[PDB]
Amino acid sequence: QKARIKLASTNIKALNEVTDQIKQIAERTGVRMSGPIPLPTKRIRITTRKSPDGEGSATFDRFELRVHKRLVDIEADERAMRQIMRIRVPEDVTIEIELI
Amino acid sequence: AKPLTERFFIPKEVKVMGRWSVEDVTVEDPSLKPYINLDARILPHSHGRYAKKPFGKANVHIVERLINKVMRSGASHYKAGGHFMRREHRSIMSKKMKAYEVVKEAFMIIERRTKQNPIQVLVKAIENSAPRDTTTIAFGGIRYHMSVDVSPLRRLDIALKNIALGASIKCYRNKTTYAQALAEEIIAAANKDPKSFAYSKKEEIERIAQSSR
Amino acid sequence: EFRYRGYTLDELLNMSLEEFAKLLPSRQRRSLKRGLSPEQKKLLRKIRLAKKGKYNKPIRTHSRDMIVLPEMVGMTIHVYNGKEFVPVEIKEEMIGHYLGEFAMTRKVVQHGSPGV
Amino acid sequence: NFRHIVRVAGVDIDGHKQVRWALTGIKGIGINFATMVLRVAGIDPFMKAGYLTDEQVKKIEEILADPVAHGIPAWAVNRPKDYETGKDMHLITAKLVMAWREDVNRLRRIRAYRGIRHELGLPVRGQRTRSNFRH
Amino acid sequence: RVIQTAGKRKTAVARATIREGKGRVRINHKPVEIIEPEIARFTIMEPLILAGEEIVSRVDIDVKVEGGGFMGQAEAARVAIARALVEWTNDMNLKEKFMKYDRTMLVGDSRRTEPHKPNRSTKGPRAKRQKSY
Amino acid sequence: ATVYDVPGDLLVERVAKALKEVPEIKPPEWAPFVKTGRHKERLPEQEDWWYYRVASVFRKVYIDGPVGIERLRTWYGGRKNRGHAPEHFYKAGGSIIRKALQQLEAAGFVQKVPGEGRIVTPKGQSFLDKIATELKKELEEQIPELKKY
Amino acid sequence: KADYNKRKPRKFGKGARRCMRCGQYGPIIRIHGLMLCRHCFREVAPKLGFKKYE
RNA sequence: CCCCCGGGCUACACGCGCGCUACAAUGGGCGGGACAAUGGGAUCCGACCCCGAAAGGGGAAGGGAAUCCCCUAAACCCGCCCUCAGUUCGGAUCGCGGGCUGCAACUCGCCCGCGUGAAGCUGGAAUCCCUAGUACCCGCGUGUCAUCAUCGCGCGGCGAAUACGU
Ligand SMILES: [Zn+2]
Repeated sequence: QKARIKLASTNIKALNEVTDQIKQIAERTGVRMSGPIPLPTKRIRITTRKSPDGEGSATFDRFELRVHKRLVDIEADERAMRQIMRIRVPEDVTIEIELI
Repeated sequence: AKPLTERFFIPKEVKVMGRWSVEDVTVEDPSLKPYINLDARILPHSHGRYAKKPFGKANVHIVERLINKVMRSGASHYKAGGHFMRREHRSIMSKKMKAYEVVKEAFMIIERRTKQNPIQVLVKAIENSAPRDTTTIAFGGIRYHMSVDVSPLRRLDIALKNIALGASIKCYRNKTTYAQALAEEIIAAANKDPKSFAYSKKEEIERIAQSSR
Repeated sequence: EFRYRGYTLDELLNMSLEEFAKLLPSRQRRSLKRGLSPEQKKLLRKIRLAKKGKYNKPIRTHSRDMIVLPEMVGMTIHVYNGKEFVPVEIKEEMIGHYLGEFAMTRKVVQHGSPGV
Repeated sequence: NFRHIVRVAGVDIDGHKQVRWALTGIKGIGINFATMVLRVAGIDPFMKAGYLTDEQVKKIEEILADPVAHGIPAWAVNRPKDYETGKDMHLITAKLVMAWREDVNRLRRIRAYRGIRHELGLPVRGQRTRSNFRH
Repeated sequence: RVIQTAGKRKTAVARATIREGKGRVRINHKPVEIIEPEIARFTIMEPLILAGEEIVSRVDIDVKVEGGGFMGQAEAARVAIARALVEWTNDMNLKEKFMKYDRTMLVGDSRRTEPHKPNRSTKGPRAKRQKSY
Repeated sequence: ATVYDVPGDLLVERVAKALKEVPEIKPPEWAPFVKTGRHKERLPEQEDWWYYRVASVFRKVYIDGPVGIERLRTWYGGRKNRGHAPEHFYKAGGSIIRKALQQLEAAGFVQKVPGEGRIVTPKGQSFLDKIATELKKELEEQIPELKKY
Repeated sequence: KADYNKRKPRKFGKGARRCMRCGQYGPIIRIHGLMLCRHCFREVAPKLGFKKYE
């Protein structure tokens, strides 16, 4: 009877946006939500050598891509889904919803 | 084997390792009195907290300093007793447990053989192994080998290093152990026997210094 | 008399493949179980033709990872080393070996005198 | 009641040492094979040698003559699947030397890579001979 | 009543719980009197020996500690135990005693590892290969 | 009174001394001809090492159960001398652990949860706790600080 | 004639992976389904979103 | 220029740089007792059961990763054997056998067992790196990768000596 929402993004602006949206929805309406819950940030590190040749002292570039993760549970009302599915979902955010 | 009343030892009073007191110990050199820490403790382990501060070594218990000296490999980049002592994989480097135990056994032996407090013994040994040296000074263009006096803190460092090196010497590739060697060194230096590396080098250093006065 | 692990030639010849492979070492057993290949099999056809009649020419090949079987004894096979086809006459004591062990690639080094 | 130097097959081993370590002075026997043989014979390897009864020695020899029949798994043996007979066997010193010799000589007799390396005296397996292996 | 405390030492975390009892102390289900080695046992029991019998024979303490080595675990447990005792007693003589003895009982230790850098990263940040020119 | 109030050394020793009366626990055919792992150099020196190994496996299934064979392998493995190459950690062998656990089962001291590991039974629990009670009564003679526990 | 012009479909080895930008063979970042040489990745990383964060 | 087969870059009287292992008791072996972090994971990680002495083999829950897995690290502690010896130090080289990856393992791969058992007894002239959770000591992950790490990039464990100068 509860629906679970997973949010993933490289930017926190869109995340704050979507989460405040869902909070306003579930507060103006009568329906319960647990969260939002911050999951551990997932970072991808790629370390490579600068030089295109083999001469000179060796120096290394450390490149890092960060991914933030949020979780919510929304209680799965009918108006809930109808008013949640139609929200501005920018392109820098990935959303996945499932049932329990 | 160690008996159980020694393998599982529980202290009740504030005492070095729970066994040996300090109130009956008395220093006599007014130069070294203020740098020989005799605070009542149970575990001489400071976890490297007093290194950054310049004079932070006067707050460390003598036993902890000795343990840290004993925690060594020997003699690299210089010869001691005639030869390099390089172990490099069978050395107790960054292993304070073994040095703790070595010092404990040595203290036990000293107590057994002397019927006194090993801390008093060690104090007199330091007093007798601390040298009162020469260097190179330029009075303008020209340089001379001069004789200069020494400070108490460097005296202590010298004495402790020399005692530990004497032990590492007498335990080198021989049937003797490090604890027995350390006890021998300490008794010898305390009763002023030339059998001791430390008393020997003290006398040699003062001898040379006397020349270049 | 030659005996490979108790058995003679005339016995190894009539023995099967799965029985013979039990006598070899692990490596050759694994190879011979995983199976031969088109090249190796064309060479086997050539050999079976030559040992009786039809084939009246020398047997040359690039196959060096091929294993010496009892059916190959009594023949001469020219194996490539990278530059030339070296003749190898296969003796009974070769059983269980690769043809490349009897055809070397590099020459013996006879050193001179250093330079600058 | 301890013989100070006992005389076992071919070799006059030292009695001042334990049996497991004294038997080690024989070519073809390590500490592990020795422990095996002693556990089969029923002797305490952890005891000072010297009280090695004649019958104990004879039983050790009985075993060393044919270990598999007395147990001794075929995978703890020196020469499994002998090239000429099968018959997993364990040799001590003499046909040991001679068997090394015969193996190398059969490798030379067919003109193989390994035989030629043995002849010239160079590394046999795969090593890189440019920086090390200096006579 | 019950009280809970915590302690940190590099990569190790300890949680202690104190209540009324007889004088028992357990670290990961086992008594502190059979903790090995001696250098860790004395570390853990130094605050108890400073507090004394008339205070420790009336409480029971249980510590769950995980992460980062036996010496770190022992230091963390020592810190937690000192804090729990000081709070449970709300006594200031004990706090003065502990501070004059060692102020890292109640205060923690902030030191962590420095990250490693190239030219022999494995060894450390400042260690490097040697040259011979 | 419990396994947690005494050390593992004396307890494993005494448990191995006591397991010599259970007829379902007997060394197998190949026990005197093997090492305990590839990380080992020489094979065991004691003649009654089977019982010590079984007792340790038993205490481990008690403490850290439910547990299977690979984790016990990891516990019983160790460091290796690889020659001129540097040292690495390697895991132990499995047949010894399997046979030990099967024997303890046949004796009715452990059981397998259908899908995750093996646990002890009440009689095994009583076995261990009685032995520990004996040992603790002995130790209290020396360490009077253990009486309160 | 027309067969001896195209390469076999290798499944493993240095000759089974190219860089889609440069065409190189050897030193290819393999991490997370990415198929780029170290040079090309170091050139186009920010446009994919990687940063300093050191 | 573009493709296929076979060889070579792995050749060795020698001179050098950087390292690994040691020349033993501040230890070797056997059996017992403890204690992490970083990262990664679809024909991928593979718990759990069964075979196998070992390496490895047959099934297979779950897991697209705060859920499952890689993962009970070593140094350390306890007891017993060895007691200053080219040895129970050291471990190169060689023989027989058993396996994995892969279209293919001789040239030219990695692992396991039994045997074999070479130099080396602390190192001249000269020279390198290191000011605190630093240096020394210990092991692990990841990159490369069908298979192969004495390397690079990182991770934690134990943890000092000296100077606050010229
Ligand atoms: Zn490119």
